Amino acid sequence: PLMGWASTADPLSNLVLTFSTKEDAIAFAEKNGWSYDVEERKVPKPKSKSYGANFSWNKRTRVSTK
Amino acid sequence: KVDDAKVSPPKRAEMKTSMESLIHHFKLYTEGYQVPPGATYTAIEAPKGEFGVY
Amino acid sequence: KTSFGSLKDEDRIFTNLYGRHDWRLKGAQSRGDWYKTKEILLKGPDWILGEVKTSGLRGRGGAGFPTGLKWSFMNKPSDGRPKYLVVNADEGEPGTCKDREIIRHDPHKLVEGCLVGGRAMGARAAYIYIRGEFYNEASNLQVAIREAYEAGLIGKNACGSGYDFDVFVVRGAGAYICGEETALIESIEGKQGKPRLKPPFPADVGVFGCPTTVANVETVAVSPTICRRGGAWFASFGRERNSGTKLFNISGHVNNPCTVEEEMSVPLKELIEKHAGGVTGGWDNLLAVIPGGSSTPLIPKSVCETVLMDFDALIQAQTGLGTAAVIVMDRSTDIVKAIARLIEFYKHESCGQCTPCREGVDWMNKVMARFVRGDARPAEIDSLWEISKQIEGHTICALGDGAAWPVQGLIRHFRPELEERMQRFAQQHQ
Amino acid sequence: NTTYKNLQHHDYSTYTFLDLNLDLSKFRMPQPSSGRESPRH
Amino acid sequence: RFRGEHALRRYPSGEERCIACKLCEAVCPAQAITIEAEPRADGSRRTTRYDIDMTKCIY
Amino acid sequence: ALFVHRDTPKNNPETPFDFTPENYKRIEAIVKNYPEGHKAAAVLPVLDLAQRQNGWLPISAMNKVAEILQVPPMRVYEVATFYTMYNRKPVGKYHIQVCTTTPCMLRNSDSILEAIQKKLGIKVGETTPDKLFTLIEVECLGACVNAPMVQINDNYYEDLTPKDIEEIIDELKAGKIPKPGPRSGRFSCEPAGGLTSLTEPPKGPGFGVQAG
Amino acid sequence: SNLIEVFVDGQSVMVEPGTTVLQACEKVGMQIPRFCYHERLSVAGNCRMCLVEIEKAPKVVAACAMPVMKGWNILTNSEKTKKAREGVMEFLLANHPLDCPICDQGGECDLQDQSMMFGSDRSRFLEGKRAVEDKNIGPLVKTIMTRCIQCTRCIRFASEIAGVDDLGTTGRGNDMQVGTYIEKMFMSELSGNIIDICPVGALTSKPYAFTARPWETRKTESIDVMDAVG
Ligand SMILES: Cc1cc2nc3c(=O)[nH]c(=O)nc-3n(C[C@H](O)[C@H](O)[C@H](O)COP(=O)(O)O)c2cc1C
Ligand code: SF4
Ligand code: SF4
Ligand code: SF4
Ligand code: SF4
Ligand code: FES
Ligand code: FES
Repeated sequence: PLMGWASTADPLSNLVLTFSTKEDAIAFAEKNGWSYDVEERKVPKPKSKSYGANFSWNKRTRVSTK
Repeated sequence: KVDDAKVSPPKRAEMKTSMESLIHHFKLYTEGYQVPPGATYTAIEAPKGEFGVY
Repeated sequence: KTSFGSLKDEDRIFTNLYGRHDWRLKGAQSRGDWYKTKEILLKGPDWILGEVKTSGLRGRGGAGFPTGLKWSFMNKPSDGRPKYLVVNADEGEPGTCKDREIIRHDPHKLVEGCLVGGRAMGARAAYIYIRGEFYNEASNLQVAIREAYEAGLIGKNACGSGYDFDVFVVRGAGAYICGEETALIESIEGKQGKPRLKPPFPADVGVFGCPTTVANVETVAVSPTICRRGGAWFASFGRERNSGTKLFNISGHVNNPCTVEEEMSVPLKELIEKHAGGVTGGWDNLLAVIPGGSSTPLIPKSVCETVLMDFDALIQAQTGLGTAAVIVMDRSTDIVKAIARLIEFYKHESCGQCTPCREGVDWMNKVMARFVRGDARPAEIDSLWEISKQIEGHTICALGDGAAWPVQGLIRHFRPELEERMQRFAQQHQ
Repeated sequence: NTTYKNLQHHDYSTYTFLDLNLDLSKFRMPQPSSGRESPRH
Repeated sequence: RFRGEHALRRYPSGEERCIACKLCEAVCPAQAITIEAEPRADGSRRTTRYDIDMTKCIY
Repeated sequence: ALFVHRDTPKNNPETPFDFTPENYKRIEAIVKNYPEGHKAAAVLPVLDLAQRQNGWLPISAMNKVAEILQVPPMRVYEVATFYTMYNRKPVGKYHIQVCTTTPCMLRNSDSILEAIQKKLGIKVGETTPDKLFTLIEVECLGACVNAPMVQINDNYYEDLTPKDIEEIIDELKAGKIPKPGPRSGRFSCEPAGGLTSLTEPPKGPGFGVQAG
Repeated sequence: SNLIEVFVDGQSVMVEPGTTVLQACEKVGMQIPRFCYHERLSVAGNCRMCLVEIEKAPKVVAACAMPVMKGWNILTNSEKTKKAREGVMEFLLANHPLDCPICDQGGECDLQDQSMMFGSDRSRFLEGKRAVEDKNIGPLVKTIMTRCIQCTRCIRFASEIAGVDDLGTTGRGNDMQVGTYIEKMFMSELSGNIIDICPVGALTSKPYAFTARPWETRKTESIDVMDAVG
């Protein structure tokens, strides 16, 4: 109420712990006591694209611009 | 300074007219240059003694 | 083997250079067209490909890819997708008039050759792309197509046998890039003229997705003559890799600048003076010689007095042979100014697919401006050398490469005029 | 032959290219279609 | 080249020299800079709040 | 050269613009050449018809071509802004293209540029305070083997000199048009020495061939 | 049974037929730097960044649109691969204006990150630096078209997902203005999704425009509303 800042009563608000595997993450979280929510890893899906398919003859995949 | 602009920031003339030096200035002061992994130690002679840093 | 080769009469592949006896299919029959072509067609396209590789046709337009390998890639077994033949007829490399003469005085041998190429590889229709600068010559081509149709001998069921073959004509809209190998293909497609990527070849995916190919007009013109004439009669004029006749033209600085057919090799001094008037001011007046046109490095005086006019010879001279502007230029013109105007041309006509040709021709245009005004340092001329090493081959097409090469030739040969120009600018400002 | 066998080019009017394309439209094999009539149908 | 008052500058007969490009708060090693930025009715990007904590400022 | 439209009426659709039914039959011949399934390939010949009908194309012409070929207009705007033969600025009857790059400028095009400039009056690239003299210098056209060249509406002029400049411009003022071909004799692209080309009447199909 | 052998600097891996060099290089972890390729769209090649020296070839070729013959070896860390990356990154920053303070992609540029990690340091090209004046595309999307690197990603996005066909290339050479020719305020669905497509600071959010720069703001998982898909 004097400067327009965001104070907090949260010492733990600026923790982050970058790990390398989900197993050690869950093991450390269960080791140190508190609860935890696991979201699963999502890779980009591999696709099938080609420039010749962008220059189709009777397929509708057509670049239409260039 | 060193002539390796990806570690030391360039000076003002090339900074105000470059492109690579402005980019290096910008990201070098925002992020900080990346440092390869590993553990080093060194020590020099402070007037007290072995000023070591690990 | 010939002693460097020259023109012997009636060994001209095509007569009627200009304004001769008539302009008609009857005149084509008198000059040697529509003669015994059905017996050539009904023997099998493998024999036509054997005849062409017997002649050993070097590909024209200043590329180097031989016609036999290309049309042997064109022997794919026919699927549900048809095959197309595209006759390219633009004239880049400013200084050209290569096939302007051919399409202005003899379209009939072009009709013969596109029929031969349509039979020889399984093609079905031929689109002929004329430059947009050529409305009157295009209408002459339309009159010739009307005459060939009105004979009732092409179109549907050609030569009396059950073989239809249609030919169309698409105009240009004015470009250098529409002459190239694949921007042609997409300019026919109605999209704006932009080259594709090369490892999908035009012989696999082409005009909308069909196995097509693109032939130069000189290849179309020479193609029925090799079919109707003997094997390797064409190949006896010059060396073994390159073989036959070519249009060597001086469009530029000589007295009576003009065009001559010759064989594959020629002594250059006989070529310049003993056929086309004389050099403006004598042989020792010219500063240098550019062969090829505009996608070729220069050749100075002490190199042009001795070097013969072969493709392998200009590979040995680190250049590339093209057509019709195998010209000299005088000391009275500044070659820096001439090459800078050529770089301005390169900026004015180039598409914007690739980043490096775009920005490299941008820097080279502004830097050649700063060289004509002379406001730089020698580190700048070596920087122009470094960027001309950077650009070359890192693009899609060869317009970036053909913008790299004149800068290369100017730096390899004419350093001292640049140094004196910059020294005179230092004397001017100081 | 040292006589200009052309001037057959000289009479060319500004419509003749489209005139020749107009008149030579017959014996046209059907320019093969592909699925839809257009990229957007 | 003494380091004192933390003053601002402005253009010759012109507006505020700052853009609010947040570099000073990105580098401020005690985070004493506090920038909240908004553009005004003109269109050039500017600020709302540019605060220096004189306690945290190590100079 | 101001590649955004910015209407300025005498533009600003709808400008009233329509063709001739004979030209509609030309349109049907044009989209009857190209195969079914790829109607969008005839954009450049239809737009060429629009230019040859009305000397420069307005934006309502591009809307018309888009509605005829049932395409979105943006491809028509791309093809209009991409090429060289289509001048979106209004021009006059005759159009002057002074071509000068590599043999043309190096064979002294600047005399022709000075002659055109101090004969016509208006500067290079600009237009004239009448019709029929829209002057631009241009890059290469192909017809290189002679003096630096002039293109007027589907016609060429080679082997120039400033008295020929005066003659051709005064006769386009009068309306009588000279030949597309070369000048100074040499009735085609000729070796203009002692006729170093072929002289004999060629035999053709008569002499020795093989497998024919 | 439908496999292709490539060596990524010696490390063998198998490639499905028809795919690209780039998907296999991203399969082994090597992110070849890219500007025009993006996996939600078709494959252009106009940014030229993905050049890589593939062996027994004097010419260095693109990796977003290369068919994969059997038995490659792909040299990513060679000499002239780095030289081509230095050259291309030096070409991009020539006609790009000094707007990295007043840009809105300071923390989230692509020229900045890839020109640190791949480019040169001492610039060149002393004079020049043309500029293209902006347009008015829509009051929801703030648009500066001097920073457009002409990469042809928004155009492919329009013509292949939006289907609206209002953005196009105009001109030749250096002068390629990308946009709508006719002073039309481009308003359609998913026009808010073009500010995430544009890799450089040329198409930013209009209402967000100048409130923060993205290192201060922390990122948090949540689920969408107002649509039943989330
Ligand atoms: C930079 C460049 C410019 C070209 N200019 C022309 C041209 O003006 N006219 C033309 O017919 N072909 C032109 N081409 C294409 C070549 O002539 C090419 O060789 C042709 O497609 C096939 O010729 P060839 O089969 O006889 O080798 C050009 C190609 C390139 C790379
Ligand atoms: S090198 Fe230049 S002109 Fe050639 S395809 Fe690439 S962008 Fe187009
Ligand atoms: S935000 Fe900070 S670094 Fe940026 S202009 Fe303002 S005072 Fe300078
Ligand atoms: S506006 Fe952005 S996405 Fe579109 S071409 Fe330009 S840089 Fe690429
Ligand atoms: S997009 Fe351009 S102006 Fe913006 S941060 Fe990146 S390099 Fe700077
Ligand atoms: S340069 Fe003038 S016509 Fe080719
Ligand atoms: S990513 Fe392959 S060229 Fe843009």
